[PDB]
Amino acid sequence: RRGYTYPFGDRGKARDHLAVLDRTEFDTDVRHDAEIVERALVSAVILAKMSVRETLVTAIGQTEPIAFVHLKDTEVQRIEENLEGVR
Amino acid sequence: TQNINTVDMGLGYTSNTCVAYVNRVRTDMGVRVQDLFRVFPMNVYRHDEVDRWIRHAAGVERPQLLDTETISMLTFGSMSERNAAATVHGQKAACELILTPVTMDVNYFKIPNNPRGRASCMLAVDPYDTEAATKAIYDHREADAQTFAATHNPWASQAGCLSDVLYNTRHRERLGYNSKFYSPCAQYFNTEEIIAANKTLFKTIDEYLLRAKDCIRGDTDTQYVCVEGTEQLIENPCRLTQEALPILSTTTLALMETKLKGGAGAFATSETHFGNYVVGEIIPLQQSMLFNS
Amino acid sequence: FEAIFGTFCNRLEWVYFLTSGLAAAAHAIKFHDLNKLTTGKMLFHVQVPRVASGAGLPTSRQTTIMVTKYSEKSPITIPFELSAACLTYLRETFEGTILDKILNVEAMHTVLRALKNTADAMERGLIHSFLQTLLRKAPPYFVVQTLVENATLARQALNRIQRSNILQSFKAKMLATLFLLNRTRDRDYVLKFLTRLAEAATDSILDNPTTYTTSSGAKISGVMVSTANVMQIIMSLLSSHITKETVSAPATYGNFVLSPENAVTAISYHSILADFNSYKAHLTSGQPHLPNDSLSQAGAHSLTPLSMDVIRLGEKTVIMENLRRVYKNTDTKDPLERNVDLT
Amino acid sequence: VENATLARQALNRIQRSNILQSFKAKMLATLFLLNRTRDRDYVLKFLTR
Amino acid sequence: MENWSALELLPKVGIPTDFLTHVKTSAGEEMFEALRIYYGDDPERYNIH
Amino acid sequence: MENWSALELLPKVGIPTDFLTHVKTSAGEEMFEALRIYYGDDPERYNIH
Amino acid sequence: MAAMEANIFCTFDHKLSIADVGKLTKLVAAVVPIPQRLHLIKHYQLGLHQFVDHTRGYVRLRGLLRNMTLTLMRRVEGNQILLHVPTHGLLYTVLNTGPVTWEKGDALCVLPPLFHGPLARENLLTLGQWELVLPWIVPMPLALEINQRLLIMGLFSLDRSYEEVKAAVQQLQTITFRDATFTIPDPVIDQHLLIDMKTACLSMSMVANLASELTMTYVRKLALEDSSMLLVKCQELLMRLPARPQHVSPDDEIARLSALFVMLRQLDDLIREQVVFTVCDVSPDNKSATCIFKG
Amino acid sequence: AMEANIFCTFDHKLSIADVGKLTKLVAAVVPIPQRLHLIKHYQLGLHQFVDHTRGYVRLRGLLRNMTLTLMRRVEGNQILLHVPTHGLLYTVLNTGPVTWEKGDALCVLPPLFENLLTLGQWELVLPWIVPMPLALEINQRLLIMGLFSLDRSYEEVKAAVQQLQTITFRDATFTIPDPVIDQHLLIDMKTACLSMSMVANLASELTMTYVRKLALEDSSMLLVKCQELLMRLDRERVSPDDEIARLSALFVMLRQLDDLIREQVVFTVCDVSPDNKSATCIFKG
Amino acid sequence: MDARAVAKRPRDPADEDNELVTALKAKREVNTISVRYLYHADHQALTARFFVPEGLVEFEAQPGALLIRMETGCDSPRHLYISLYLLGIRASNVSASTRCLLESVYTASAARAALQWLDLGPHLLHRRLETLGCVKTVSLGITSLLTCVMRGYLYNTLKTEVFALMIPKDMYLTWEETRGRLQYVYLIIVYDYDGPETRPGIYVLTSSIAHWQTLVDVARGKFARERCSFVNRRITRPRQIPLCTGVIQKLGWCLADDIHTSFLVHKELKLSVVRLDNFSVELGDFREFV
Repeated sequence: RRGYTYPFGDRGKARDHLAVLDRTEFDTDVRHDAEIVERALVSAVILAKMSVRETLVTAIGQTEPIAFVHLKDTEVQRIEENLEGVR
Repeated sequence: TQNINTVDMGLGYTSNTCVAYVNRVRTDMGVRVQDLFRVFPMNVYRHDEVDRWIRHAAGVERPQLLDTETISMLTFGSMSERNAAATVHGQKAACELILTPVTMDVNYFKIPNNPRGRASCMLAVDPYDTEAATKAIYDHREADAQTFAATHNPWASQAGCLSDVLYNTRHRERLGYNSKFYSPCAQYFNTEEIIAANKTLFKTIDEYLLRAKDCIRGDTDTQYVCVEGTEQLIENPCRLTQEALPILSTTTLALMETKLKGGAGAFATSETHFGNYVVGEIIPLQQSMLFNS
Repeated sequence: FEAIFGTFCNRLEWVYFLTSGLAAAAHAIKFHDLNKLTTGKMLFHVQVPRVASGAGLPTSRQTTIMVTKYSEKSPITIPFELSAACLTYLRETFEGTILDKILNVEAMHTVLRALKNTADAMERGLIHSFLQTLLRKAPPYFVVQTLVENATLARQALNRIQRSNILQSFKAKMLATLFLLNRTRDRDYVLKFLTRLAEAATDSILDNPTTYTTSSGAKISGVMVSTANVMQIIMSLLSSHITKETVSAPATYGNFVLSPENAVTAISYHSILADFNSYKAHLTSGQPHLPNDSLSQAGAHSLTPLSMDVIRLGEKTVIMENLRRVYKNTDTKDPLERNVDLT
Repeated sequence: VENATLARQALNRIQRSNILQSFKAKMLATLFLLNRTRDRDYVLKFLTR
Repeated sequence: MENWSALELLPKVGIPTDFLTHVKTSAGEEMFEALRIYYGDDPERYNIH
Repeated sequence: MENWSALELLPKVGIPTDFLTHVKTSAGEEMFEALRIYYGDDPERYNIH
Repeated sequence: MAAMEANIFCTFDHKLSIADVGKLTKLVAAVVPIPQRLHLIKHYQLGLHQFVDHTRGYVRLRGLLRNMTLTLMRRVEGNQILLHVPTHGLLYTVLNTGPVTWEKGDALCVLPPLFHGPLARENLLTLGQWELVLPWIVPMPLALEINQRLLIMGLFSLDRSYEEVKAAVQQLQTITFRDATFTIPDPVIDQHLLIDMKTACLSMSMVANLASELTMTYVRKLALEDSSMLLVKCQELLMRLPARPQHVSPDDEIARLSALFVMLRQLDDLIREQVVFTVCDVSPDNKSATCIFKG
Repeated sequence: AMEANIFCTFDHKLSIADVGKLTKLVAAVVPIPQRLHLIKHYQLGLHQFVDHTRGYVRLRGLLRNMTLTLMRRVEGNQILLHVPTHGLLYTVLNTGPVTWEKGDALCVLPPLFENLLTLGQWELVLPWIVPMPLALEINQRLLIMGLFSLDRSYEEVKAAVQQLQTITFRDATFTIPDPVIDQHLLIDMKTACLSMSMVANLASELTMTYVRKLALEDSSMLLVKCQELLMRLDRERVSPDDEIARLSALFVMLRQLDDLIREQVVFTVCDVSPDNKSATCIFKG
Repeated sequence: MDARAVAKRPRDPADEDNELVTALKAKREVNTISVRYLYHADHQALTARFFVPEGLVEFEAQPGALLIRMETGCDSPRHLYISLYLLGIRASNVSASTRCLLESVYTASAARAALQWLDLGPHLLHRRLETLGCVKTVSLGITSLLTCVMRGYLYNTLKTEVFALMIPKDMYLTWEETRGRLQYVYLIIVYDYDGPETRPGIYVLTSSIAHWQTLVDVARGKFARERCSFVNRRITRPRQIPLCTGVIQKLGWCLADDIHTSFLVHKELKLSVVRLDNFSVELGDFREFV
């Protein structure tokens, strides 16, 4: 919904990534959820970076990595420690 | 404005027209087959990856059109593919391809014939008897004309077969159809038009003069149909006869080499090897046209 | 310095319907009141001889048919435009100075030149429209040849086998004569093709017996037209049968007008019978047949000579002319350059 | 000469291709005219044309 | 329907003419715009109003 | 259904007619058949065809 | 059958004196209303006096005058007056009836007359308990202020007590315009004005609801660091109680503000009269002007 | 036969090339301030009105008060202007950046952008002729960009302003100017924006009492639903002299916004040439 | 300038020569053209020419009808010229029989495309449409020619006969029982917001009222249900932005005695219409009321 409401400098790419984003209901299988959430998260991160107008890796095959944006170092340290505990 | 009023003081036909002298041909006569995706731009394969693979391998770009409303505009009619870079030869003669069984009697090609596999000239059937005309044109349980077998092309003759549902302009409208493209075999499958056309002989030729003709754009590399008024219509003996002409074609280079090597008059003679053959043009067009050029 | 030599204005050439050979194919009648009516009908009454049959066989009956012929309407239009400068200067003067005189001369000449060009274009459009209506009704060669060979072989509405044979002749002769001049040039074949093509048409219903006569010899019957290239080819080939000739043509349109007894019936019953007084006189006198039809009466009287080509097809004389002049530098494509396509 | 009557307008692509076809045909046919033939009627026709 | 009785009663102009095909075939094959055909003698011409 | 244009255009004879009732009532109460009651000036009488 | 007349003759039937036709001649080129159009009419139908009734509600008179047709006076002669209906877009001359001063380049409206000063000028053909009361032609700001004050007074009449209403009415009854002042006669509250109140309050609540967050917060944000007399007055009129904007959406915002634009237009049309005249240069004595008739 | 015309004399000398440059505008629209008979060239166009502090909406208001005229043939030392009269038809030159179609409605806007001939202290500028939907869209977008002027620092506002700034129409994709300069607002834009925001603000807290009082009586019964809508808006979030002053402020602020609320339907169009710069239309008041 | 010239009567196009006659008199030349009297010389009505596809021309083969321009955002023809009779197929203010008849008659290919374009977009009919006055000639074909008047008295070329304007019966509405000899006619569009679709109504209104405020007052009085529907949708469904429960456009002035009721026939199908003979067109733009 936020992607729908927001403006952009190049609307077509945002619409394409929203289209790959806006239908990702889980297929009730343990294996499939990880790959589909991986794809959805890639789309979400690229959409966020385009919204900020930060640079994005356009090199072929070298797809955008999963990362936070604009969060403080203390919070990301806490989140990474929590994920390490999850592991 | 000077409104003139004419009365035809001729009981019979008092005036005749004839095609005296022929100039160079605007079409390349080539095998440069036309894009079905352009004429049917709507359809896509269900699984998107399969569609991507087929469109990538085939050589046709994925169609995209503004919003939904453009599809109604396209169905109303729009010229929608780019002119080629260069044209030493004239217009890209559209070839339509109709699926056909392997076993078809090869002799079917060697004479002027209807490519649908079922002779359907409307000067033969009784006038204004739509039932008899429908029986002649579709009923494959009664002997055909000009070839008393039921049909020579099961996939092309029947009412529900491929070549009728694909080519017939009234049936084609049930599917994605850009009206601008002049499909070569449209006049051979408009069963509704053909059934409407079977008037009495004198009225038949009068309609042939008045309304049976069509038009082709002269400005464009491809067979776009025009709105009537800017360019004059095209005379079409094939529409009157409901037949088609054979053209010199061979399935091995050796026989074509003999046709080139032989003297005058070799174009009009057919000949067959074990598995290769030549079908000769019934009219000596390839010689006469180049004679004056 | 830069030198400008003599400036040239185009010496536009005039052309007329009557001066063209196509006028011989036509009968031209002028009628100032044409705008009001939209219906023109002619009627034909014919009784067909019946041969007395032999014994036993079914006998014929005294039989007639009555048929009518109708009118086709095809008005033509031409626009022409004037600017504000000509329109305001044509009706105004400013101090009477020399430059104002120049402007007045220019405006008057501009409007009159536009009128002259429009009149020439209207005449060209009239001949163009006549060719359109003539060609749109003419059937091709193979159908008329098939009909002329089958004249006796039908004496009724067509039966199935007869029309099957008609279709066979159609296909055979269509393959035979889809092109003529590019295929064969043996002069006998082309001359006999031309005479067959001429004999195929039935003669006109109403002769103007003192029009389009050769200067001394005989009466002209046919008119045929082609583009300049075909005409050059034919003139080169048939040079033995080609002659130059001066022919007499009607110098002006024929005048047809409403007599008052026509006008009263126009007001009362929305109809006019032409040559009304002749009809009433020959009706009350009790005589069946009239000397001339109204159309022939309307024909023009004066004659003027003009030069054109003519050839013989055997007791028939036909007129040659190529219409390249009427579209020499115009816009519309000449209708005689037709496109034909095959599958 | 032959294509004079077909287009007194902006010369379109297809007509241009026909012009080039006539170029290719006639250039080969009339390169060494008088060497190729001495037919009196043909040479007179060529000169008149 | 046209007033055929007017055609029959009124005087005529005598023109010799021949159709390309046989006359009965041209009427039967629908080449004319409108036709009225009778066999024998129709007395309708003698009734006027 | 009557050719009223003929009645307008054609010449006519002068008479001192005397309707029994006031004439507008006779037109209003359809004493006659086939009436026409146009007010003002109706230009339709001019379109002769 | 029928034809729409453009030249209208009015005939008197009272045995006029010389002073009556003299005062008629002074009225040449003025504007008069007529309820129906014919070639020849009686004087009783001409002028606004026929409509006055003991209630004398001003809103009733304004509404009635809105429906009427306007005409100009030309070629006054003995007991026969010619009135010419104006045709849209043509150039006409007019002599102003009321005392309101005109200016070039502005627009004019039609209103029923007002109480001005001693109320001296009623000499207009008073005869047989009938009189020629003419409408006023006034410039746009004065008419808009009159309509504004009537509607505001009507709104104030609600939710207030009798004496508060009396004080407010006695204040609003006055108007000042271009060095002149005028008083509104009989501005009594009536059901005609109640219809206007209902539609105006509906439109006002609609513009209140349609307003977006940014539009509402704009004035309060600008007061933070700007300062001017206009701003301080505007803030003083409003009640008294940085950050990133809560929501940004130009598409939804433009749709909302277009709807609010339509609603503001509807609210504004309540006070806008029909723009009858657009004016050109005026005689320096202010008596007569050249104008174009519109609407 | 002469007609009504306006004479204009160029006070500065005009070279032959300048006259040839001007003659290309045979039938363009030119506004004049007052309907004189012999006007001086300084009055033509909109150059004398342009200012460095005053903004676009002031030009719109002045153009509404302006008198529209049409051009006629330029000749020796004088140029002729024809003032139109309602319901006749005229020829106009489409100086605007938007092409026209048959049956389009047109209105005049102050300009936003070869160039036209200039003098030592003078330039000639003409207003735009635009179809009505695009005029509404451009006024809406420019006014809304006036609103965002205060928040410009944040990047969301910059992106939104850029998106609003671009306008698309039939084969037209030009960009309109940003109504802010040096992060400041031109004063007329400030007045218009403040007036709209105030008339929005005043209605929120004024309507409730009058609406709830009228709710007792409405037989059309939709005013009660209006009251309920206002109460739902409340859920989403005095001396009589102050009250009367507030009402007066509301209506005067609304009248201030009336400068932008209504559109003059100046022209309606008749078929256009492929020379599309030139078109014919009928003049409407 | 001189006193006699000022006092002289105005110029007389009534008997003075036309310009072409003046030129041909000047050179003493004669063309075959009947140059003397110019047709349409005295015409006051402003005429436009429009091209339309063959499908829409039905019910315009009879002279006299409202011609409406509708918008389509596609690159290919941006505007399509539609008739008021066809527009009724979309309105909810048409009886089932009349809508069925119009749906059967207009089943040509081009018409249904316009119907798709009318409701395939989010915007209401108000923003999509614009009026072009009255149409008065036919020239049939695959593409047909229409001629139309935008400020006019409605007449044939020679003015031999006045041309009426026909309105379908279901759309015709009157708000007074007695008619003054002059009354105006307006185009009315109203919207129903209670239904899922924004269902539009199409109306044509004759009234003796010329002033906008009172006309809008009466309109809001009669259309109270539709106004309540607008308010109901506004309160019920937030984040939706409805607008203008009804819109008005002024189109005509006519003399009330002229009005008649008549039937109209095409394709041997019969339609019921209301007819205004001595009609004239005056055009204003659309305007909104709430």
